[PDB]
Amino acid sequence: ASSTPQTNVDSMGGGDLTFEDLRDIKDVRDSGGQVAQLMDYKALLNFGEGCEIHVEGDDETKQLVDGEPMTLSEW
Amino acid sequence: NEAAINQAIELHGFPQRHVKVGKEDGAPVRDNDLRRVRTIFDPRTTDANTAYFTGQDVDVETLEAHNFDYSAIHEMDMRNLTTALGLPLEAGNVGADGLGSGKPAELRFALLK
Repeated sequence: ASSTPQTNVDSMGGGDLTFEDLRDIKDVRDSGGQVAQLMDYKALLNFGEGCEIHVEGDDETKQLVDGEPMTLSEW
Repeated sequence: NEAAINQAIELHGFPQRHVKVGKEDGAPVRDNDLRRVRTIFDPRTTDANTAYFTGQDVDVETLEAHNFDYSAIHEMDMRNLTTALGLPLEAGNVGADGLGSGKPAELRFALLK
């Protein structure tokens, strides 16, 4: 096979979106009301329960970081 | 919308008495004549079991209480406000069908939490 994509990727040089379009997204977001609350609920459903970091073989990573033992997950 | 409902209840929530005096195409009645009729039919001095005796050319009409669904307007206003402030509708003392139970309820209370 090959080390570069040999298929093309359907965009360069244009005629995808402007700073004006980016500021329209900002306007919808800051305008409040029902649309903004629904898309905030969407963000809360996807990302609102927070997170956990897992390293596989974390115990093997034990190293003195600054005169104290840490695993990579602890770091 | 709250102020509009309050003003509308005063004007339209209660019946009002309309006394019509004179025959149609009859003799005209003037303001000073109506002052004496006003004295007879005054809602201030009227009691619940008053009876009226008249000739044929006095009509005691009623402006009815005109129906509008102020309850539905309140629910709509409260839904808009609660959804805008991100509270569940129940915080506004307003209920909704189907949303009070099961996985629908679980989702909305999970969203709040």
